[PDB]
Amino acid sequence: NLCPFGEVFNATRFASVYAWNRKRISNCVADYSVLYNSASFSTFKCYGVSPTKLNDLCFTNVYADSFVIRGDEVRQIAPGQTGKIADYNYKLPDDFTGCVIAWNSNNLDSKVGGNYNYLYRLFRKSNLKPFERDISTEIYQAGSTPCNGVEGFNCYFPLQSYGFQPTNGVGYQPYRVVVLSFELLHAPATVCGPK
Amino acid sequence: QVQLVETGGGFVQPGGSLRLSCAASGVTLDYYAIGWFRQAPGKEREGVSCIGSSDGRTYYSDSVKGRFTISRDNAKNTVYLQMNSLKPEDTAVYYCALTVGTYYSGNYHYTCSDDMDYWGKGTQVTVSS
Amino acid sequence: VQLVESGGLVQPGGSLRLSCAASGFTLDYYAIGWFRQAPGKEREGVSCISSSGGSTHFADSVKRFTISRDNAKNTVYLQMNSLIPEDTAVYYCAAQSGSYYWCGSDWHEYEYWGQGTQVTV
Ligand SMILES: *[C@@H]1O[C@H](CO)[C@@H](O[C@@H]2O[C@H](CO)[C@@H](O)[C@H](O)[C@H]2NC(C)=O)[C@H](O)[C@H]1NC(C)=O
Repeated sequence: NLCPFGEVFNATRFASVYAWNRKRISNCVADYSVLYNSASFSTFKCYGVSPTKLNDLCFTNVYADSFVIRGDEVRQIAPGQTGKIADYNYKLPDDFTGCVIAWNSNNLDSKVGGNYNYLYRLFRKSNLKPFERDISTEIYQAGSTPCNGVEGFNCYFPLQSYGFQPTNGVGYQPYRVVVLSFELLHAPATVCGPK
Repeated sequence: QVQLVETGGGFVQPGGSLRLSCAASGVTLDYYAIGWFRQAPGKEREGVSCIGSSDGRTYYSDSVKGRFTISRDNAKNTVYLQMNSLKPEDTAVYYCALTVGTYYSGNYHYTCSDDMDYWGKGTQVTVSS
Repeated sequence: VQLVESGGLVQPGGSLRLSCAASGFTLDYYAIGWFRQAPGKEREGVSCISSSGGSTHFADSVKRFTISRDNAKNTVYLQMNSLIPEDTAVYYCAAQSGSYYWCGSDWHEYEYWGQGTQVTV
């Protein structure tokens, strides 16, 4: 009963980070070594666990969040970070237990003329709490004057397309990101390694 | 390698007109906003006008009240700012700027905020007696 | 958290040895790459050692160079032999926590950077 990690890492399309996708992984055998024992991931950072020993671990649930951001923003997918992504789109908690895995996806997610389908929230009144998702589209009042349903200077549509192009510099290329959250609940484990 | 070149600035008397041009080269994006901004001496830069590439939708700062018109020539990759009824308050360096547009839920969205992806070097406009 | 390089004049045919020693963290899980930049040229990848210990060489030139790591001393070594004048450059070590066999040739993907040491031939 293998965990469906392939459906996560090899999905044809990924979510925009402001509307990041969560998949619950439950009641299965998890082979993390297929992920770690590869040359595929420029980022593979674990918090609270060792990447070599993931197949020894047992959890009640594992959550797989996934989305696309720019290369220069992958560092924000970490406990304690700040920036447009950590602040307004996807926030990890200080006490995060899990792994952040990322890889360049210029070959799939860029387009000549720009791929506009991947968005991020550029304006927000306050920072997100950990694992909060905000998909609202209210006009953002950047100044003292109320916007009253009209966009203009200081009255902004809050989401922005990246517009990935294959000629972008690597820091501006799309990266697919998968965050595995390991749920630590005192209850029967349903996700264990092969062993 | 987008490059923006502003021309058409200069000196004008109060009540006169000017037509600025922003000639864009190297634009590879399909959808983008172009904005005109200005910085009067000793003050922060502010937006003046915004136009969207796909349909030519526009917005203006309140300061402009009907006297400026932004428009695009697609065949020349050039965006114009027609400035009428110019006043001394209008003295400033005018910059054009370009930034990537947005697609959401079947429609495009265009925003000229203080942060733009690309900037021209600017052209001086002086309104004096 | 820091990377410190050591080991940089010398003239053709000689050998030099560069070391990248880290402080504030353990380098076992990181890939370490060496990049160099000569004046008036682009920054270029030299060699990389993955967390697994595997070696990769990027520049067709150096394919004369060897790379190794001492996890115990938390250091990585680059051995340069048959030095030429075209090898004159500032050398940088960089660290990145990727998958076990990952070793990337593109310097933009590395998180941590050393100070850089000049090698002149
Ligand atoms: C998602 O990608 C491929 C699907 O083809 C799976 O396998 C990778 O590609 C080939 C196919 O055998 C092999 O190199 C390895 O099996 C995989 N690559 C590497 C570098 O290990 C891959 O396992 C899938 N990911 C899952 C299931 O998590």
